[PDB]
Amino acid sequence: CPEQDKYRTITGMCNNRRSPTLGASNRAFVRWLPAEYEDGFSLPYGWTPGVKRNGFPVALARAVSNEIVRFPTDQLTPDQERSLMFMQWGQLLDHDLDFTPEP
Amino acid sequence: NCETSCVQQPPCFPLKIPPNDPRIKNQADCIPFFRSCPACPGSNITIRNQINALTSFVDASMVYGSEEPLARNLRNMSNQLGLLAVNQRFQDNGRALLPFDNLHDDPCLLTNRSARIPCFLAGDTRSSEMPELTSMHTLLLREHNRLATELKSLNPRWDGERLYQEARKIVGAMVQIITYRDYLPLVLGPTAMRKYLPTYRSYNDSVDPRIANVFTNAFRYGHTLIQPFMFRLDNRYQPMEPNPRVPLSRVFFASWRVVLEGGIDPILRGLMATPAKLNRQNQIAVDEIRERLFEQVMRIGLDLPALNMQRSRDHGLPGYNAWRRFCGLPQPETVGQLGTVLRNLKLARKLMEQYGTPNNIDIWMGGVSEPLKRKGRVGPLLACIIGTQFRKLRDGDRFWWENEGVFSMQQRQALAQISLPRIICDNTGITTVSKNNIFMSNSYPRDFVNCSTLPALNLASWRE
Ligand SMILES: *[C@@H]1O[C@H](CO[C@@H]2O[C@@H](C)[C@@H](O)[C@@H](O)[C@@H]2O)[C@@H](O[C@@H]2O[C@H](CO)[C@@H](O[C@@H]3O[C@H](CO[C@H]4O[C@H](CO)[C@@H](O)[C@H](O)[C@@H]4O)[C@@H](O)[C@H](O[C@H]4O[C@H](CO)[C@@H](O)[C@H](O)[C@@H]4O)[C@@H]3O)[C@H](O)[C@H]2NC(C)=O)[C@H](O)[C@H]1NC(C)=O
Ligand code: HEM
Ligand SMILES: *[C@@H]1O[C@H](CO)[C@@H](O[C@@H]2O[C@H](CO)[C@@H](O)[C@H](O)[C@H]2NC(C)=O)[C@H](O)[C@H]1NC(C)=O
Ligand SMILES: *[C@@H]1O[C@H](CO)[C@@H](O)[C@H](O)[C@H]1NC(C)=O
Ligand SMILES: [Ca+2]
Ligand SMILES: [Cl-]
Ligand SMILES: [Cl-]
Repeated sequence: CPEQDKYRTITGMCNNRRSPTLGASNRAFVRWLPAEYEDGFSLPYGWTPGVKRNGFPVALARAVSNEIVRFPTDQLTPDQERSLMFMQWGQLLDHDLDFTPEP
Repeated sequence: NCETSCVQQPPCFPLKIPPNDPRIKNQADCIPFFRSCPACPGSNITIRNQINALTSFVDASMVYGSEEPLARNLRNMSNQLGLLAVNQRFQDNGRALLPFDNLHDDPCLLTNRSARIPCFLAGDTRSSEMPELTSMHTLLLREHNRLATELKSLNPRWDGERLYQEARKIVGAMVQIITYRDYLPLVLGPTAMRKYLPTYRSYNDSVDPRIANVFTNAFRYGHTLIQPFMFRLDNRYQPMEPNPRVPLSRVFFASWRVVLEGGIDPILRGLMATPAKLNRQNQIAVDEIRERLFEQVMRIGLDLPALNMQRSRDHGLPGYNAWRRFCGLPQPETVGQLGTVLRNLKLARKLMEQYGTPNNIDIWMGGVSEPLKRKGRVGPLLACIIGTQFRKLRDGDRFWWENEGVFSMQQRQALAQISLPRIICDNTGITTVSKNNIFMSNSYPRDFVNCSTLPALNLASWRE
């Protein structure tokens, strides 16, 4: 970790001099709340048939999408005060902040 | 193979099909899903957590990369001009295109079997997911090279490395300025903007700049803004025939559409002059992403909203009430209570029927269900999560553009003049762009102006 620098490293390493991996790539996300897993440490809610979450059955993600999200495309409301550039910058910005790898 | 199996065996967590599904009639089928990579594989001690492959900083890592071998490979190492590599086979009206990736399994090649146009190569791996995203990546690639050229003429003594780093530093700062000056006030609204992003003071080394796991799901509020088409417009901002409105399920990974169907200028024009979809409590997200996500590259169309919910479960995220409590917001315990919070009883009833308790509503679902804050495009819960994250990325970044020693007083005064419309003017054939604010401006010609009226970035204070 150098004492003086002019530019960022590529990995983000050394931006924070006391904890130099903070904000650096290929590290665990920070958690703002403790995780909630079916077994308390790894299995996701909905993994085991019949296992309730806080006294209630787990809703299928596809059922929630079908019942709450689904709407007729013809009904779409254009936003009078936002461009599609507002949507595109969001995804572009997201791609500067996080990418969660999969196997 | 998660791609073709419906068996729930690690690392597969396939989405099951409910009875009476409007699209998938085979209840023995599933929507494929791979669990995110664990930070500590196989552990029975640690509480499972996920990995961020990118730098959390608003540092244009989607342009330069977050890993050193990739960052080297994206650079033009054939000279000392400090430029990023450009496509060697194709150009866009004599302007740079991103280089192609040398992928073994290229999804872009399946979008048009005859075109044979592979995926692009950028700082972030997802650069080809939609041509509108590709266009923004191309725009920034051109802006780096334009800056690296303009700095070489000012300082001929500077080598490659110095030119690359100084242009990288400017690009990084432009992304920060556009994000915090123009984008975030329009996401959060003015009250949440003052609450979570008060006037910048200085760097604070005790502010943790990491991305919070919840942010990866909460920032997916953008899925509610997505239009079911990619809109392309000519130099007169008129529908570019043929196919001026291509369905989204026909643009995913279609890098060919950028090479063979007009370059990035018709795409950028469509982004500027078309309104975003508005999030409404009974119009949350379109079927192009809810039914037909990536359908021409896969065995089945996916459901992005459903994927978001399965992902929040994969990540072990607490439910809606726990996040409302984290934010210091009331926690509805029932359908009547949720009705009040949402100012929408029909929506509360639908949520409760699915979840049983607001304690179990998945963070994305609950977040996008909330009524929007005045002049914002998120409710109180998402404004809190998003605002808290961006304050940490700003106060926790040693290389934040306004931090003492990053830039000089003069360089900062010069940087304050930048805008995304001016970036579009300096790197495309577009002569008529959106008036500031580009994220608000959406009607041609009412909200459009001429490039000549827009001030350029004065690099005089960079002379050594
Ligand atoms: C540099 O930034 C530091 C981080 O600041 C946070 O992040 C930025 C982005 C802003 O959002 C900011 O508002 C955030 O606070 C900042 O240090 C922080 O300073 C605050 C205030 O001094 C600290 O809060 C105190 O915490 C102690 C310890 O308990 C905390 O942690 C436990 C465990 O997580 C929790 O269970 C607690 O609820 C707390 O969160 C508390 O004892 C203390 O409260 C008591 O005292 C105050 C008056 O002193 C009373 O009003 C209360 O009622 C209590 O009796 C505070 O809540 C915070 O811990 C600290 N964080 C870190 C990481 O050090 C620093 O001040 C900034 N510096 C400058 C110059 O800007
Ligand atoms: C062209 C528009 C967009 C997509 C196509 C698209 C697609 C996805 C997909 C498939 C994911 C991964 C889904 C999963 O969990 O399995 C995804 C992740 C995230 N998005 Fe999406 N997205 C499009 C558009 C947006 C916009 C406009 C967003 C924000 C304003 C946005 C954000 C995100 C983020 C941050 C994630 C998580 C990224 C990560 O891995 O950490 N998306 N989106
Ligand atoms: C795939 O891309 C090709 C271009 O490479 C498109 O082909 C053109 O199609 C039109 C009619 O639709 C013809 O007039 C052109 O002569 C074609 N060009 C070539 C080179 O074949 C084709 O339409 C695209 N395919 C799909 C499915 O969209
Ligand atoms: C490197 O720069 C030169 C000069 O601008 C250019 O002609 C060449 O194509 C570049 N190489 C790559 C791989 O971009
Ligand atoms: Ca970054
Ligand atoms: Cl979290
Ligand atoms: Cl190439």
